[PDB]
Amino acid sequence: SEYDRGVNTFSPEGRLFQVEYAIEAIKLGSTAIGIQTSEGVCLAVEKRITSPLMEPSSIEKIVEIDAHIGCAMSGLIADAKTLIDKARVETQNHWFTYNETMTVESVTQAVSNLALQFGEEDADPGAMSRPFGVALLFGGVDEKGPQLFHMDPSGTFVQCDARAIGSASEGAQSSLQEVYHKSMTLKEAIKSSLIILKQVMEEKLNATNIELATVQPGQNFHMFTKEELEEVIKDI
Amino acid sequence: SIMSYNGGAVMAMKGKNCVAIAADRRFGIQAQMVTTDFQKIFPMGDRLYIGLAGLATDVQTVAQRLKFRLNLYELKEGRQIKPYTLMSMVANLLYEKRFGPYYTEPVIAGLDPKTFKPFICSLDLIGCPMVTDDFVVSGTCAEQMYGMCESLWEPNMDPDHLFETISQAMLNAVDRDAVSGMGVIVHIIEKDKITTRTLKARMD
Amino acid sequence: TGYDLSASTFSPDGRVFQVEYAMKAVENSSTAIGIRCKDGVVFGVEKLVLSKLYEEGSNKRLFNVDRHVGMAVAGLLADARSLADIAREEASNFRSNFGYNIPLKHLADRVAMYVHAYTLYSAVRPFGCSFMLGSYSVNDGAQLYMIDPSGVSYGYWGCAIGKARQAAKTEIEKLQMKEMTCRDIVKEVAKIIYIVHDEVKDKAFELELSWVGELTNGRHEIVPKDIREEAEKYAKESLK
Amino acid sequence: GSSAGFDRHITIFSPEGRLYQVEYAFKAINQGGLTSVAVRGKDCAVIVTQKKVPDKLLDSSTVTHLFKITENIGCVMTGMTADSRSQVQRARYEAANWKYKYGYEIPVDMLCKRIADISQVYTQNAEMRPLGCCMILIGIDEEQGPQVYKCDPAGYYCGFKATAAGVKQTESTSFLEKKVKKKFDWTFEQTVETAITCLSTVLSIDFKPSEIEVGVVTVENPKFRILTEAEIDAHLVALAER
Amino acid sequence: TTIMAVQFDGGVVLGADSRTTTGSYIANRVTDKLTPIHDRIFCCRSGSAADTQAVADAVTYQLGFHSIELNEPPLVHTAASLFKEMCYRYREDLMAGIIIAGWDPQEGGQVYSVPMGGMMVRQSFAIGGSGSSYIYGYVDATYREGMTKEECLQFTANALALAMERDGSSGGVIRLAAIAESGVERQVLLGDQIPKFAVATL
Amino acid sequence: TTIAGVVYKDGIVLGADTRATEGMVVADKNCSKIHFISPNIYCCGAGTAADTDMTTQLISSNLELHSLSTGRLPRVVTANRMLKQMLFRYQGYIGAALVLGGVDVTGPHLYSIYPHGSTDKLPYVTMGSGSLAAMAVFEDKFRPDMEEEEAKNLVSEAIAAGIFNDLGSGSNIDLCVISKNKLDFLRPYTVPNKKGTRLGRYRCEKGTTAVLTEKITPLEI
Amino acid sequence: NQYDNDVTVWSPQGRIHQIEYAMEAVKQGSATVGLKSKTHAVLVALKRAQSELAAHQKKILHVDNHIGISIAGLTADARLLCNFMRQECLDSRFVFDRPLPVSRLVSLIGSKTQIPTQRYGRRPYGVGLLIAGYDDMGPHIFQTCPSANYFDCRAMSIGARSQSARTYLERHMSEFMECNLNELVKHGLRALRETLPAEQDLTTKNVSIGIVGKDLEFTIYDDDDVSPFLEGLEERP
Amino acid sequence: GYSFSLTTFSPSGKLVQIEYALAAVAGGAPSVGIKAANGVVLATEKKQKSILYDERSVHKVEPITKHIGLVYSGMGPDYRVLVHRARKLAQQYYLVYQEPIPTAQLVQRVASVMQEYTQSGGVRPFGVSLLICGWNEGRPYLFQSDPSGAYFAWKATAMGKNYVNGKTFLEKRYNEDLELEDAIHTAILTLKESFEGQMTEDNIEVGICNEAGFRRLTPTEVKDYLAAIA
Ligand SMILES: *C(=O)[C@]1([C@@H](O)[C@@H]2C=CCCC2)NC(=O)[C@@H]2CCO[C@@]21C
Ligand SMILES: *C(=O)[C@]1([C@@H](O)[C@@H]2C=CCCC2)NC(=O)[C@@H]2CCO[C@@]21C
Repeated sequence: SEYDRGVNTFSPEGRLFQVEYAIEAIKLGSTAIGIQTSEGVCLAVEKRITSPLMEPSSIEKIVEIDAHIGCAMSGLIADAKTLIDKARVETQNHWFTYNETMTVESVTQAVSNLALQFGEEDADPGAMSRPFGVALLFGGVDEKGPQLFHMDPSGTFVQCDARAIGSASEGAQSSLQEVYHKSMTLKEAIKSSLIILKQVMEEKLNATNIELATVQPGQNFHMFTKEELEEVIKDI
Repeated sequence: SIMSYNGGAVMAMKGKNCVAIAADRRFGIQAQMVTTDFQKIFPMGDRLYIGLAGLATDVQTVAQRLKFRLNLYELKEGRQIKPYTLMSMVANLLYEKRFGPYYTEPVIAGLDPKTFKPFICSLDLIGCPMVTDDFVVSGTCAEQMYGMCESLWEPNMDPDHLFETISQAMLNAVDRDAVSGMGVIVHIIEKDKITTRTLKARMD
Repeated sequence: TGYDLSASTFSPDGRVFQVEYAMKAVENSSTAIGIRCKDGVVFGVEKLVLSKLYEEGSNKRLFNVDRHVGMAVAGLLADARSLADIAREEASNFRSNFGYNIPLKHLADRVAMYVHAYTLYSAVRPFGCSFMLGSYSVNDGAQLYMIDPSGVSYGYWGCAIGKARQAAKTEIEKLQMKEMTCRDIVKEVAKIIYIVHDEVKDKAFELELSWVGELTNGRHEIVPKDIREEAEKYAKESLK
Repeated sequence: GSSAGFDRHITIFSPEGRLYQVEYAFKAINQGGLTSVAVRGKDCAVIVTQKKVPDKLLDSSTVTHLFKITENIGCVMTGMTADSRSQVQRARYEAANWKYKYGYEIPVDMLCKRIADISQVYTQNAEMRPLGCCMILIGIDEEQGPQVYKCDPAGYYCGFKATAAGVKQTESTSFLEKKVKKKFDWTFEQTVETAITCLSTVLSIDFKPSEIEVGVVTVENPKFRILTEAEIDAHLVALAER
Repeated sequence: TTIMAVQFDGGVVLGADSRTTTGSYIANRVTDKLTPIHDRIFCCRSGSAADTQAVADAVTYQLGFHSIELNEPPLVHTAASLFKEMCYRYREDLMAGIIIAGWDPQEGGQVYSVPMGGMMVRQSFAIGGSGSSYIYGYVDATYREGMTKEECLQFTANALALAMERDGSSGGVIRLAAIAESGVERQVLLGDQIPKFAVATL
Repeated sequence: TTIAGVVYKDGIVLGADTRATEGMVVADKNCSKIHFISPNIYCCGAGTAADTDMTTQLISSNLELHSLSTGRLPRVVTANRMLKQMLFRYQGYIGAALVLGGVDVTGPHLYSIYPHGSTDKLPYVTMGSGSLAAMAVFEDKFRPDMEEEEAKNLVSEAIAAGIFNDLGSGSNIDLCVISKNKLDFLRPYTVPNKKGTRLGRYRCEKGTTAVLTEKITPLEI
Repeated sequence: NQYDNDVTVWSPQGRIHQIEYAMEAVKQGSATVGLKSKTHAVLVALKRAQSELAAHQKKILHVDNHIGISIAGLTADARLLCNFMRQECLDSRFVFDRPLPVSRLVSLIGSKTQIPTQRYGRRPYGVGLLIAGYDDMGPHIFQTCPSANYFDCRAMSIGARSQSARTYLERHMSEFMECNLNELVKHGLRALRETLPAEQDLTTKNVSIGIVGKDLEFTIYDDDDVSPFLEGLEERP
Repeated sequence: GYSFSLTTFSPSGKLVQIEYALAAVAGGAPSVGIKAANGVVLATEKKQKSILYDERSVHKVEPITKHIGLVYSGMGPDYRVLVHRARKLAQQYYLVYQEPIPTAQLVQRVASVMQEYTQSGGVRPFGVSLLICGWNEGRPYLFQSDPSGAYFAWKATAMGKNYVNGKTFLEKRYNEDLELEDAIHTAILTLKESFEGQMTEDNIEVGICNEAGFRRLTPTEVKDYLAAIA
């Protein structure tokens, strides 16, 4: 049966069942890769296009949180829209109150506070019934430099140097282990991430089935156009 | 006074097996006349009528809410409402707004739907019912109507004499009030017919 | 069959098994004792130390509910603390409304009703604690009441709660406590505590003592250290 | 005795139209092992209950099932002790509120009706259980005389000439039926004698003044009274010299 | 209105006038301003008739419930505290000056004053109302310690009569109550029972 | 308005006038100011007519509910408590001044209830604008334990004093006699005022009124 | 099992299985040690994350100028409790202009944590806490369990394989009261080293320190700041 | 409280809790109602278990207004709840319309109350059926309301134990030109058809509605009628 247990039930091993099941939902999504360098943050994701009749330009796996912060998402993409709206509202409220930009860590923390706010009773109307089935990669530039953060449905957020999320995370993570060093340039990071994404994708990597974005000091959030993408793809 | 903002006069009179209800026709904002065909007498049944005097917005509001309640009553009960029951319903509606009053005073005139006995009553600002065997008046020219009705009314009048009496009373009373007039309409309610007449009046 | 999963369910023979399981929770706890004499009340707790890393005064099982009222608990300590807060709030409200210190019988009745409210519904769980309330005043004298997880409150001359309650009661019945003084009662309480303790299963323990009477001017307090150590000496001598 | 669903776990109907949880609540009254008898007379009403103090460490004053609802209404509770205390508190509140709202003392029958109305809600709503207690009320009504009323966990309430509650209710009912059929308009002494004799006979115990509690109400003194040990001993020595 | 309470060894004596006024018209001329709150506890009400009646009824309800739950006779201080709580909480809405007098086994006979605003003070004698102003010097000159019940009754009657002579809002009959352990005794003084004081004539 | 009430040896006599005014004009000449509460309790009302009407109806319904529940005859103190608690709740914004008279198992009871929630239990009471004129008659001629006819004459005299000396009171005199054995609701009891005879016939003849439009609708029976 | 899914259900043995399952969450987490001298209080935390790129997760949090906490178990519950504690201390400063005593804060935490264990459809807080504080009564180390029970400790370790650390601490606890700051911190570091598998060692990356004392606000030493303390630490046996 | 329904639909399309409530109704004490030309008679059996029961305490025949009366079969506490609801509803109607409520209107409102408990959260249906008598517009009315919330208009009917046999008896003995005394005799005969023991004036309860109103018969009157029947 499905309703023997409540949503806030612990396992005999000490884990919330619903969170574990949502983390398993994370494994069914597309592969996103994030690399942090002293020159900025690179985010690359794969569009999982099922039909030739689908227009790939309506698949938004990378969004702009603010001019200095972008997000890459994996899993149940419809669930991610609430978190992203919260993040955008938080950054704009911070600008309104303090006349400055938010740090990436604060945005990640604000979004992570929503993650375990689910239940059935003793909760206000309009509360959530289940966890979120999304993993998020936040990339931005603040006074501490280029920052990359990872968030999973449990509410845990960490800071990472290089990170892969999605279905092919384990192999992609091993490859990132092999290729990451602290002195990488952003061009090298972009090339390395595209090499790994090509390795893990079940399709053939062309300029319409992937997304790439960068955040650099001084330059805003940039989504690569098709022409720049082809320029990078030529080397691979 | 907020009652005198739009003016208006309604009167009901009792006969022998008949009732009569008369009203003025002016709609105006204080001293300016806007229209001369404003409805102040509404049918609440085949032989039952209600006349409303006072603020025109409350007149229309009260008529529409009363029809709401009456229609629901007649659907649930499968009967036609008796005049006394309608009096109680109107009193309840008006007293629900005791501290935010509707600025209207109603008169009810009708015949009992089974025994065909005349009924007339009046209600004040908040719903104290007044049942009379002679006549009831309401509006800005109430004193004038009282004088005319006390002088002219006789018991056991046939429909024609009742029409003459109520017509004379209304005409001569509204001729002495500035914010009332511009025509008079009379309804004579009998067992077998309703007769509606418009009177030749002063339009100044 | 699932006749024992809710507090809003009777069994075919007329029992609420959830309250009985809460009582089982109380029976696993270490023993607390209360003895009443004409001039006061004395409370003694066997407090097991589960590690040497714990400070002296950790996991107190004796509380001050009002300046004249003291509380000795057994069972689940978190439930006991929440109940202590409920009792404190009851006493405060009584003083703010009626203007004097709450009588102990009234306080016990109010707290017992609050405890009973948790034995009726599926939405809440019964309390896993039992406790004793003790007080002294000139008008009312010395009072000792006990409350169990079902909500029953009774007045006692000597009471014991926890794992070794029966043996402790046997020992308490050997005292003519009505014509004793609070000083003698402290030594007898310590002696009984040392008798009922099982060194083989339970390793080590502290003795927690408190009292309320005319000796303390109707104020509930911890027994002074010298009296406590003298009583412990008497108890250890008696065990040979 | 069929079942379908959760009809033995919550207060819903069984295929035969029964409520099993109410019947189990009736079973709960017998847990406690006590018996009470109430008898009505010409000018008096008497309640006699069994008093058991297993511990000599118990303060005997606090072990009581006789309670005072108002100055003129008294009750004896049978069954689960905490539930009984809850119902006593509810009854006291209702009587006080009646006096505040209507300006005169509550009749006994109306108080029993209010308590039984409260009990009915527990048999219709599924999230709460019934209370495992029975309530017997005695009073004097200045138009009808002595009044003895009883309410049970099902929501039934009734007025009686004599009644019993507890473990030995059926035997006590038989004894009292025989006594009432041979009708003597009972004096105060005869009423107390009848109650004490019923309890003794059905329990097979010769009572000591400390083993019973007696509570009386009379037309001459309408206030609810609890008898001291000396008065009970007077009645017992009179019963023995018979 | 004129209300008074005096404490003697073993009890209290309360006294009041019997006039209700709506302006300059006497609506009730035999009113009872002494209210039994409990068996041995009474209140004298001053101010708004409706407000004082409502407060007295609420306190009677609360005190009866309290006494049933505790199985004890109530204390006079408890009744004064309930009055103080209600009068302080609704001080913006209520016009009520109360005197609470009574006997309890623990403290004996007690007199408490709850003026408008909701303060509570224990006094050996208390006076209140609009006529109380005219007898302040008389009670200060005549009060002595260790009076008996009969002397207290005479003293209260004299003061109330003096107040009723000079105040247009006080008059009628004098209502007296003596509260002790043995119970309550109530008296009415009317006509020639009311003490007379000679009027100056030229 | 003049309303009055006395206690006599066997019960209650209540009296009232029958005039209702809107300002200084007479609106109703046959108003009934004695309201039914229970078969043994009646009420005389003064003040705001709608407030009096609605308050008495509400309390009458509540008392009927109470009597159905208890199976006993209602008591006047219950009505008194209900009315004064309701009126105190509204802080004097319900303008009802009431005389409450009944006979219960404890005897004849008469109360005066004021719009702010104040109550007085008295052997004779008057309320209204003509209250002082009635109270003069009561203070001059009242004796305790009167017979029914003496009490009826006294209440009639007090209402008449209100009628002839107050501008807000007039018309007829209504009475209600309540004992344990009977109830007498006497409308009208005396008629002190009548309308003079008319001396002229104001030509009422057909065709005097000029008509512009006419519509006749036949109704089916 | 019908007794192990709800926090409102008692077992026939007199236990609540959900609370024990919640304590398992603390047992799974990374290990932390806490100890106090007569003047200072030290929290040593073993930071770790999933991978080497993933920076070691934050275990020591700042609550107030006189209070800090270490975490074991569910991090989101830990942040909920941290925010509650911060607000309570701020309210105390707003109303009374003084710091909140540490024992009263632990009492408030225990009150907060007990409520969910009595209500249907709620869960315990799957977090174990170690609180270091300084107030007018000296330095304090407190332990908080998911069962809503709290303890006042001389020293304490919680987390995975923390029994070995507790053994080490019991052996050496008589010294702690008379130590200076560096000696106390080194004692804590040795105890924390007792939990690592025999190959692993203590580096500047996986160790966080938190210190409070008579004249020092709560400080978190991470990275290069911990090099002064890791110096002069003998190799494991 | 529970926010979900305890009465749901079965695969065959039945609301089985309502059927089990009807089973509770069919086990209760017999009730009879007859509509005469000049009145209505409601009769019930109150056979107490013991002589210790005081017969004047609880009544199964109750007045709702001056002209409306009630009787029941099933579970008594639920009957008391419904009686309180009906009296309140009649008082609300009187407060609004200044008229005593018609019998059909009362039946419809009470049946709405009974329907609410077949669909609301956390409750069971009422285990009682009701017979309602009234006099409106110079005409007598008799109605039956069942646990589901459905109401029927009857000339004569029976409820409770052996109600099918009572129905056949009433079919054979009913007539349009019955006057109230004949109707009372017929109702007592219907009750006798299913009675154990001797019928006395204290183990049956009768109430009548005529132009004067609804009233409950005193034991003396019932003794007179029982002497006439025997
Ligand atoms: C007295 O203060 C007074 C009384 O009417 C009133 C009567 C009932 C008991 C409380 C006191 N209150 C008043 O408002 C008038 C004016 C002055 O004194 C009054 C007579
Ligand atoms: C009497 O007080 C009076 C009447 O309208 C009276 C009020 C209550 C019952 C119905 C009729 N109330 C008034 O406002 C006028 C002014 C003086 O007396 C009135 C006629």
